[PDB]
Amino acid sequence: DVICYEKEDVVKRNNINITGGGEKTVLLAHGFGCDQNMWRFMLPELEKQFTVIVFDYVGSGQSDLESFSTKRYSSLEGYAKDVEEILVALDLVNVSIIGHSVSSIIAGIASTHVGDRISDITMICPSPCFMNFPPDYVGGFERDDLEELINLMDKNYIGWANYLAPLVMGASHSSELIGELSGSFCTTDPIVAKTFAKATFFSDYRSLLEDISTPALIFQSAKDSLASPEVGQYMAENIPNSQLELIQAEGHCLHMTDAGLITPLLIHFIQNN
Ligand code: NA
Repeated sequence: DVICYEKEDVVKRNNINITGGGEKTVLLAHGFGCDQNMWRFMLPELEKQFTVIVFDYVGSGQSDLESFSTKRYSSLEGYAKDVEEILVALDLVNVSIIGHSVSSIIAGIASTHVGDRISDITMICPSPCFMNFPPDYVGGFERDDLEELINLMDKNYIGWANYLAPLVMGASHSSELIGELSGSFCTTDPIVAKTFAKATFFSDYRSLLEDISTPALIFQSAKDSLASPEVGQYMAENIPNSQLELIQAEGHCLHMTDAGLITPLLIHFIQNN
């Protein structure tokens, strides 16, 4: 069963903030090394149509670190527990979840436990798995390169941030943007960041996909170091009821760089599913 905390309890624990208005509610879930502030480019349009709920994963942003554990948050199932607990505790129903990157998988795990409160998922630049299993799956990242990334976190954290920020944001983008991500990386507790990075880039959730029965809208970045169009394509083929749209853009953060491209589309999806 899913624990039900006092509404009062999850709010402070997850730094929950509610804006907009109306009966239809959307829940926005951030990606690795970020927080709810990365949604600020989409919020205004979303708030014209929905009640918008944002939050910080325990350990992330301004969430309560007192709730963080390396045990629970060792894998994405502990993150999914965050979502399941917020939905149960606020007793929300008919929620559309919009997830960035890893939150695409987290939302999907949560939908296997509390599917009854979730109407659909929107997945922005998702990946089920970053490693390669050729020929039939190429996550795009060799084990040797991933080993080197996680290890760089131990040797030189500032170096790690400077390397990964442009990778995720897309090197063609502004210093303001890339720099915002490296700053977020830097201000995130190093143990949270290290265990979240392993749970994100070292996991394999391809077998999950066929068990996601919730309608899923996938946005695939046309040029994405972290996830090629074949990754998005693979996902749509395996999530039973899914729909992929390819977006002409660069980087792994379309909700930040190209909110104008994806927002009207996901709004239409959530309104008419
Ligand atoms: Na609506």
